[PDB]
Amino acid sequence: FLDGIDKAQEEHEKYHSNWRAMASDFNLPPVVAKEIVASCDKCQLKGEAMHGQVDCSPGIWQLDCTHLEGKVILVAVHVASGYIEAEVIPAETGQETAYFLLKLAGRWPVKTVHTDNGSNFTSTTVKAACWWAGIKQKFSIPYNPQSHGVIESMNKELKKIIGQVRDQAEHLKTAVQMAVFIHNFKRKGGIGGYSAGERIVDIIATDIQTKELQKQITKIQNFRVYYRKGPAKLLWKGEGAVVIQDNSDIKVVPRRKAKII
Amino acid sequence: LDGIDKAQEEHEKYHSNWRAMASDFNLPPVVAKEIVASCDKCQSPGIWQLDCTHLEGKVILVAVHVASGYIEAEVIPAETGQETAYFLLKLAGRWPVKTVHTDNGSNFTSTTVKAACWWAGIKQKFGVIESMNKELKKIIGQVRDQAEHLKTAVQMAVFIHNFKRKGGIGGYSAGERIVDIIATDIQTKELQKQITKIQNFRVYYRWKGPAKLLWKGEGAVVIQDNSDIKVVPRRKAKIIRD
Amino acid sequence: FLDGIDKAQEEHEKYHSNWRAMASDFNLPPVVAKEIVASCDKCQLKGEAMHGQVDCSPGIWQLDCTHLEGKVILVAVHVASGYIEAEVIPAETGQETAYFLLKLAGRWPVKTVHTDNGSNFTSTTVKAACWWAGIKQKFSIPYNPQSHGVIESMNKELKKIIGQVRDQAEHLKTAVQMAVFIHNFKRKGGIGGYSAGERIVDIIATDIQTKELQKQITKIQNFRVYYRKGPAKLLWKGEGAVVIQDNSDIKVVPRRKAKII
Amino acid sequence: LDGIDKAQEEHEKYHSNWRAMASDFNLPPVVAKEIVASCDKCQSPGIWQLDCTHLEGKVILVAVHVASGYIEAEVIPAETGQETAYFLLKLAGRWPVKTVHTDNGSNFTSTTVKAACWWAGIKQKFGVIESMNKELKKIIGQVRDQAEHLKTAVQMAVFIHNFKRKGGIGGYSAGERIVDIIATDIQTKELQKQITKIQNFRVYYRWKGPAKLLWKGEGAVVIQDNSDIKVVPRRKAKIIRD
Amino acid sequence: NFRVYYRDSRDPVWKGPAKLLWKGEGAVVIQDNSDIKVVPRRKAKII
Amino acid sequence: NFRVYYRDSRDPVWKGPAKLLWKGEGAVVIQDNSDIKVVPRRKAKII
Amino acid sequence: ELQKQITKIQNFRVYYRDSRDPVWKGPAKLLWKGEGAVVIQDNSDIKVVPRRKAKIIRDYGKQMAG
Amino acid sequence: ELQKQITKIQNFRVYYRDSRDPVWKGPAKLLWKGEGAVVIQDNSDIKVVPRRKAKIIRDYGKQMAG
DNA sequence: CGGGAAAATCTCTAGCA
DNA sequence: ACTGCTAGAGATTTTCCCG
DNA sequence: CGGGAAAATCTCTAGCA
DNA sequence: ACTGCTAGAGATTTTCCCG
Ligand SMILES: C[C@@H]1CCO[C@H]2Cn3cc(C(=O)NCc4ccc(F)cc4F)c(=O)c(O)c3C(=O)N12
Ligand SMILES: C[C@@H]1CCO[C@H]2Cn3cc(C(=O)NCc4ccc(F)cc4F)c(=O)c(O)c3C(=O)N12
Ligand SMILES: [Mg+2]
Ligand SMILES: [Mg+2]
Ligand SMILES: [Mg+2]
Ligand SMILES: [Mg+2]
Ligand SMILES: [Zn+2]
Ligand SMILES: [Zn+2]
Repeated sequence: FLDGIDKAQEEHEKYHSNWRAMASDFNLPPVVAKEIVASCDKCQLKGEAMHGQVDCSPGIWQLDCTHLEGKVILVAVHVASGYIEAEVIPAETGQETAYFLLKLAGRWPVKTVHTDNGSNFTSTTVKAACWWAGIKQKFSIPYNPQSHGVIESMNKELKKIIGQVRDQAEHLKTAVQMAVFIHNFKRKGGIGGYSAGERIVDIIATDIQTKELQKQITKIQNFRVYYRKGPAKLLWKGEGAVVIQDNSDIKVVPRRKAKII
Repeated sequence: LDGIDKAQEEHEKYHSNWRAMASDFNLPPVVAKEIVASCDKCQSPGIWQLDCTHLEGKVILVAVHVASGYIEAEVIPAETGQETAYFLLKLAGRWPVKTVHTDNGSNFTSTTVKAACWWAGIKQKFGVIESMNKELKKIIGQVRDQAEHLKTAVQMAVFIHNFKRKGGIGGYSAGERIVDIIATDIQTKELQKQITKIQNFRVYYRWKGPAKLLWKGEGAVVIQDNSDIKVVPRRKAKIIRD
Repeated sequence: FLDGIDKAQEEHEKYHSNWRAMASDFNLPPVVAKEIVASCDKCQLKGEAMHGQVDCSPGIWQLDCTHLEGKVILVAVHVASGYIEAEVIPAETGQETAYFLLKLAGRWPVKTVHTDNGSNFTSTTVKAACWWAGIKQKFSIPYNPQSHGVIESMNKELKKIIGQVRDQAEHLKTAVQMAVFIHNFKRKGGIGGYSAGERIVDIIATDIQTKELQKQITKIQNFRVYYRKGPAKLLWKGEGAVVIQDNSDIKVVPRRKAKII
Repeated sequence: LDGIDKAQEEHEKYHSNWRAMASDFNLPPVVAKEIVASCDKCQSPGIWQLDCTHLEGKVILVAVHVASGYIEAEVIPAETGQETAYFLLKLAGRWPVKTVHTDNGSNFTSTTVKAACWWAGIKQKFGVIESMNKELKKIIGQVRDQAEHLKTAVQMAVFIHNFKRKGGIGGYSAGERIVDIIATDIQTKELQKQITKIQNFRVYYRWKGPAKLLWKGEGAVVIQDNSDIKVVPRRKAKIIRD
Repeated sequence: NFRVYYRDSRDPVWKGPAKLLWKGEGAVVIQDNSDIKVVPRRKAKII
Repeated sequence: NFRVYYRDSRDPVWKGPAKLLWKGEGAVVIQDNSDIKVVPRRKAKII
Repeated sequence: ELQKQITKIQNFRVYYRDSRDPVWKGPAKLLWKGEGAVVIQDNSDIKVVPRRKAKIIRDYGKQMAG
Repeated sequence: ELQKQITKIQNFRVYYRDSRDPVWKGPAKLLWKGEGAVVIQDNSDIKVVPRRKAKIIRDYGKQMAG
């Protein structure tokens, strides 16, 4: 193909013909033609067609601002549960946000907050508040809202509920509180058929309780395991398989070729 | 299924509530509830207390969840009905709130507070609150130097009280305690909904008289007839809605 | 449920609780609770999760404008083939568009044009031109670009190619012509592994040729069919099935219970 | 497969091209092409003509596709190289254009036109065009009253010429004709690409000498050995790339 | 009969109930206070 | 090694080739003329 | 005569979509062509398709290939 | 003693996702819980899941129901 | 074992701006 | 070294319930 | 009939603004 | 009475090719 290749590259300079047009018009194997494309900096224009997944741990909260009738609403969602929390604030500042965040930290276990890079969120007073409450801060990749898609979506749902009830209240601060009520207690769905309020209760209580139980289990159940290696620590056994933890690495091995000591 | 008699004996001996009879003897909670409800001898999550305290000439509204000791507090600018109403609606959106106990002050009796309670479905009923205002003030005094404004100090105190202080039997914080209590309440109302859902049926087994339904498992049908709980196969009985 | 219903409706007035929350909290059958929602005008907020499909007939062209370095590019695509046609125009007017459209009508069979409602497209001079060329005009539902998604997508692809070749030319009009070249002849894919240029040739030639052949077939093959009815006209037979056309309705019946006369 | 001998006889008798031998006797077009290329006795889509005409003091550039009679024409403001170049690049993007025949005027020989031809891969080579300018002028005269500006009249004439005028053998318009011709050219170059792709292999059958490959079907392998086309089963032969 | 609720013309506010006149694939014709509208089925709900 | 091409920060212009430093799920750390960037995998291409 | 024309008809490939499915259904045989509908055979299954939903080609590559 | 605690562990349901699939995988049994990983049993298939990808509940409705 | 109806699950969409 | 998501509408499959 | 490699097909995404 | 689409990246399944 030493002839077809030289021609295809020359034509690809002018035209940037994709790999099929070059395979067709120069009798080239697909891999060779595709190689011509892969080596053109001017033809690297499309990102891979996937989505990432956000952290759903019981301690992570996603925060954002949103805007309605010329007012700033600060919103937060426990990602695991869908449970929200919003207040109208006078201004999009680190002072309002640090105060909102201190309140939230005192009402629920807040381990990590994830936000976009709005200046209220990167301010120094929010840093000082998160430091004081023991909150780890995560900022998304700039201009990638998908990173905190949960809270962006919750902005959608909170504004829709506010629309449903705007007229029962006079001031937006009241409609906003009504809407948080409605979301957290009058809307069931998701994993347990729960309302978000019930679901966050279950998540946090389960977290506490499983922690306690597994603690007691590790206190009593104490063995060493050998498979294929070293003295791996036993985590779980049964049903013809043994789950071990060897050098901070959890692997599921069958009961065969595994002896518990 | 086979442990219903063991559970009946355990209840006759020790008067154990349904939770234990269903955790130990592996029974559907409706059945253990029926056993504990068939003996005559064997016979809070939503109640909050609100009060307005004063510090450094500013006004703090304080909500205590009585069962737990868990506080929601803040500085409000003025001791008015509008502000109490807004605080209450916030709390109701955040926690299941059924009853509020206040002290007949001007704000807690306002029309606006009563409107908020009617909207949120809260019942207004006009000792723990005094001692708890005291505790909160002690913590505010401990952390006052750590901020410039009283409102931030208040929120820090609330954080400290709810999560950084452990006492009582199991050395739990108020936040852990309230989460436990509310989870227990959710289990309780799931159970009551289950009881309500199935209390409308009537069963006929082997055909005998009409028996009350308790459970419709995958391999049996647990009923109750003449204050006796009998397990019959599904194919051998017929359940109808009355 | 006469009690639960009355309560659920009252609560749904305040809260607009969804059907699951009402089934849960009032012991209601799903259909009853859902009925409460379906009857609330304030809870009709979401459209059905589907997409329509555009007309792909060999005669339909989709037209649009687009904008690049402060200049107006008029674009057209034969929907069936993907084959495009673009010119920089001095202004977004019905005069430019009627002239562009007359040219396109004289180069290809243009039976129908589909556009958004930009004023250049609804102008009276474009109407007069389409009338003179025998072009039927279709306008999408206003502010629904999806209706002419093909041409909107082609705006995307034309601008990307222009970016790839902008520097080989000096004026945008030239880069635009280069980009139309590239799209129509140096990019293969789609149904026949074709370039759009080859594909439109095949579509239009096939259309002509199948028309001629089926015409001759209907001229020779002349029969009447009875099935189950009236004297239905035969279209195709074979493989134990007969395709008939009864009262402008084409139905495929098996060979059994069907006699050809 | 079985009709290769019938096709060979048909070609020896009538010298029929490969299209007929492959449409009538059901052969892969490579095989019919080999048959029509194995007999010594039996031995345009891209060419356009450009010219600049004049009407009412304005300038019209005219492209005729020679094989078809199909016109692309417009009013250009000035008879320059830049404008010719832009018209040519437009045509090249719209139709497969390989060769342009012009009349050595100032514009058709400009550097800018030559740059456009080099970019588009067109070959410049310096009777139909005169008669066709005439026809186009007649139609422009017929439709002049139907518009205000000459450019619109020109485009109407082009529409009329390409699609509203039918003549010749089958009474086709120029647009139908050009679409046919270009489709035929596409078939031809698909076939040439196929021939090129398979002309690099060598076959060994039953092992006999190296034979030239013609087709690799699903149930056979058609080869050519000693100017003879033999059909062998796939399992009985071995194809290698040389 | 059918009640139609719809969003139309860039207005993020759902309206209705409108009478359904015609249902295609992808769009509906509805009537809303003597005002016949054409709405994409993505942007309507028929009840 | 790997060449990374990417779009970042609201700029619709693809840049690169950058050196890949780290690949997670959903994002990459790349280096581009001594400038370490973090890019969503939706917005990058690794070669 | 007639059989040749019919076998020509059946040489054209049909790409089509069903009323709700956005994927284009792979190449099917053309049996009959109307002003509003093309009759196809797709995997031993004769179907009727509105014309606005069908792309009818020859597939020149496949044809020349055989 | 130990068996009661282990059977309590196995009463909690796990909702989880795999590294690339956006659908939440239906309720699985909890076998073991770590700081970084929960060990599950989903349809007779023991799997390890990063903690950031798992929602662990009790399903109070199901529990009370039995 | 068989249908019908009901419940559950799957598929897909806008808006978050 | 980090990352789309939610909830509703409607379609499709599983489940259950009296024979 | 069996793997490996190659081709084909399927899944999913941004941008059209 | 009208209506999302395209093309590229990467994963997954089908096909083919020498044993
Ligand atoms: C100046 C701060 C910091 C830097 O950037 C700006 C601009 N911005 C833009 C969007 C936005 O485009 N949402 C639409 C969206 C698109 C896709 C998706 F997956 C989720 C989505 F919400 C936001 O939501 C948002 O909060 C902000 C903001 O705060 N800022
Ligand atoms: C004044 C004229 C007439 C009336 O409306 C405006 C505004 N408009 C807006 C878009 C636009 O929003 N494209 C984004 C997009 C979104 C979804 C999808 F499926 C396809 C898409 F292209 C156009 O493309 C467009 O041509 C126009 C236009 O011409 N006008
Ligand atoms: Mg933001
Ligand atoms: Mg936001
Ligand atoms: Mg437009
Ligand atoms: Mg547009
Ligand atoms: Zn390139
Ligand atoms: Zn409602």
